[PDB]
Amino acid sequence: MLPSCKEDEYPVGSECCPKCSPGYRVKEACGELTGTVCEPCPPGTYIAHLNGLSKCLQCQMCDPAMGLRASRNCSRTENAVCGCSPGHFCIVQDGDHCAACRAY
Repeated sequence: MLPSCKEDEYPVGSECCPKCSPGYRVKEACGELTGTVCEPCPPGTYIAHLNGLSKCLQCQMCDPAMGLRASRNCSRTENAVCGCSPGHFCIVQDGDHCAACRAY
């Protein structure tokens, strides 16, 4: 009942178009003759939700110089999770994750 698109849709001026699935970003907006054209997030990026954006979100880096290993790798639909490399322990915890590890 509102001047607003459904949750599974996004606005392109006065139109509502269908969203890309997780893992995908908008290459071309929907029109009369075309559906929303979506491409796979570029390597390094993810989106976890339906979206109507043309860029993907930046994937977490787990820098081995900080004593980090990718605990979950980064996929097109999920962010990387970092843990300590084996034989390293956590030296700084930022909320629910470790930002650096030391050898021991």
